[PDB]
Amino acid sequence: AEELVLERCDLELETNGRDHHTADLCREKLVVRRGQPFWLTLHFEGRNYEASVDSLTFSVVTGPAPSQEAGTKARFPLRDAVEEGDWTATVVDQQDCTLSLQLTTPANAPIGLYRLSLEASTGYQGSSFVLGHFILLFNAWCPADAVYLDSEEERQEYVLTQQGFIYQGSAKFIKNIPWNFGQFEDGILDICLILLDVNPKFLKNAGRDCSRRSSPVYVGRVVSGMVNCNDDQGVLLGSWIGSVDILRRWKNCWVFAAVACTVLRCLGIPTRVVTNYNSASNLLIEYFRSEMIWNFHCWVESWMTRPDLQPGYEGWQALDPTPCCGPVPVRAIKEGDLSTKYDAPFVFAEVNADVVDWIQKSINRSLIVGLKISTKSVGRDEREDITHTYKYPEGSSEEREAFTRANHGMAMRIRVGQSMNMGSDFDVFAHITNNTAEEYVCRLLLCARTVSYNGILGPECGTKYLLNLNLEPFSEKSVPLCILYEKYRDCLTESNLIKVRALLVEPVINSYLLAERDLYLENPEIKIRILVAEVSLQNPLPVALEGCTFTVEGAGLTEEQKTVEIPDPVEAGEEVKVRMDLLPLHMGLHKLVVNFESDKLKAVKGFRNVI
Amino acid sequence: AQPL
Repeated sequence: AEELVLERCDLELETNGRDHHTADLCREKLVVRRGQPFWLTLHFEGRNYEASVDSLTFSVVTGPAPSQEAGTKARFPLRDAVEEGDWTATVVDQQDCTLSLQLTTPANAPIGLYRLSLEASTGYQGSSFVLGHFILLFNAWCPADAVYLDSEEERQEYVLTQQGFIYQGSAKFIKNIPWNFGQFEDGILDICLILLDVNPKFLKNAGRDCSRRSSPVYVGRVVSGMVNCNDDQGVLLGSWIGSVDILRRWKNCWVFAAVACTVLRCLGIPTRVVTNYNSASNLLIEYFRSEMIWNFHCWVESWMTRPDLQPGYEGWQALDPTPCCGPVPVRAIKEGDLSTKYDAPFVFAEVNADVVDWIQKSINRSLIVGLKISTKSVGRDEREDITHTYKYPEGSSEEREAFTRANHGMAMRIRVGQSMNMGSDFDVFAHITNNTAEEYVCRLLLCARTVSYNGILGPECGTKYLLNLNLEPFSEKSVPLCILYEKYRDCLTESNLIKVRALLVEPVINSYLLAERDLYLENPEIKIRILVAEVSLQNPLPVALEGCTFTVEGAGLTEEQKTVEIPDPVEAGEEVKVRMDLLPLHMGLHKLVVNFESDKLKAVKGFRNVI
Repeated sequence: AQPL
């Protein structure tokens, strides 16, 4: 009996593409999805296959360092017995010279480009040789696939649809940008594969990386860190209406999410672009105007199980391709379970912010993060609001209970200490108390500006920024900022007031503490001693006063107001004394009333009771 | 996209 000769193999692009939902990708080469049977037809030259005489065996390899242990290589015979969940081949039709075969991949097979080989054996003789190539993708249709999605219309939207909306604008003026993901355009699937093949984990361990491509968690994680360019390229580096041009040129803000979504839909992971809106003198705003806060922010959600985590975390996972991040279940964000991988705290901070006033302790609602979180409706041209998936309603026991799981008691006040006087330099303090068992690391803005009696803010006369302020558990701190006469004199108002403001930022949980306090730089005190009455005043300035003059009156003590000038200028710190004669009109209590006048220091007042 |  002569050995078999394959004339050709028919990859059945059409019936395969339609059944595997890869029609658009099956224009040239074969593309299929895991955990689902596909078809090949062998045409032999001469006699057909005879199960009794011929044993046929298949071999598939994927990647640059295949192995069986890693799941990136399989050998499997052509037989009637089909083992569920394994690589198998089985005859399903036999005609004149053709042999119809049905192949199955495991639902957890690594995705990627596969070389398919066939060894034809007639016991006493044999011959191996390559049939061709197919690409294996994730299968949201396969009940046993991690990325399974029980709903047909959701499968259409989150994998199959090539145009969507990305939401921009603002929480109150939501704008929907139409986008062309075009995950099934020419060359796109090949680029997604290349992208995978140049990610750092591939350069580090090609074999292991190709194996780990069985995981939608691994694959989504890798994609989040490849859209952006961190000196290693890297698709994007920080107008156009789709992902295709960007990706094609590559091979040679919302854009990151858009490209990520293109790639992940292409690889077969159901995915959606989501937008989060944030909204806003105030130290916070000042501080902003390296993670800041923007009017909106875009990331993606992918759908998968999470066997790598504890049970119950399957479903939507957040991934942020914004300048590796994720995947992290969306329910873990909503639940304040930030210990959950990957990168919980980072996503939590995109949708939470805890802002507290110490204006002396109240809730400051001048910053509001996490509003109208949005994504396109399934199979309709309208916006779905998914804020609820990230956040329990404000003020609920679930919202509060969740805040605790996340946060696992810190307070701030402005302190002065000793007395402050018009003309002197002196410290002000941000006094921070930490009666928790937690250790913190915060940013601190401490700054002062003059303010009128009416509340109008003059120019800055002191600033201290601290990028990393360490707060030990059960401890406190007095952080000094030194206010200089040299720096406030020129910019002082009729008010005589300085406004101290502090901002403490705890970046991880995204907490903010504001303390604010106005301080009054008091005028010198006029000393009035009765011997005749003597009145003196100490120059409080480091400068000399020119044209000093007193004025004294007090009915029951003088029938004449006595305005005496001071000839010489009074030097810094140098006191100035005058005296005038008094002839007590009547008997009881009288009040002497004094005014001091000067070029720099004007309108200072005093009095003394007598008898 | 704009800083708050």
